[PDB]
Amino acid sequence: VERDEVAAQKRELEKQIERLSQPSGAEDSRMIALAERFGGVLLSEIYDD
Amino acid sequence: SSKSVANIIRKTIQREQNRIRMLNQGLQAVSFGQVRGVRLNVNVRESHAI
Repeated sequence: VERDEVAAQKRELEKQIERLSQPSGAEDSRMIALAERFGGVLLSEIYDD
Repeated sequence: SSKSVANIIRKTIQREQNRIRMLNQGLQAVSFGQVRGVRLNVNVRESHAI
């Protein structure tokens, strides 16, 4: 039980880490295709710096 | 990291193509002998695109 609880916490941590990964950490699940399919740029990336 | 490398290569290629296309506009309609225009053709090699 402790191992499974720790594993759930772990999985949440890696999911959170991944969510910030690429191309610039955002809702990249579909934001990617939604972004390159149209000649636009992510606002968060625009304000990246 | 590999995905990021690929994306940055693609972005740089697009930017350079845009810049070269912009520069190309100034050489339109240059009359030299039978020559009437000059272009810098930029392309992505298939052997590297794949």
